[PDB]
Amino acid sequence: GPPGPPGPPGGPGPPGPPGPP
Amino acid sequence: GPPGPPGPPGGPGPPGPPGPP
Amino acid sequence: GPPGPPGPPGGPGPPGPPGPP
Repeated sequence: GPPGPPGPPGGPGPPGPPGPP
Repeated sequence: GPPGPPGPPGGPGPPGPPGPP
Repeated sequence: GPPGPPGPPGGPGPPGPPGPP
């Protein structure tokens, strides 16, 4: 048969890095 | 035949931005 | 049929922690 529909989106990425001083 | 299953879940997004100074 | 395409990447991650004093 034909392929299914796309999977769902992933979750958010990792937290960003600490800010500078 | 019927459609296949939905695709697998997507992966994570990119890392977030830096924190505030 | 076969599985659908993988889902898309998630959105950007959250901001990082505040920087040091």
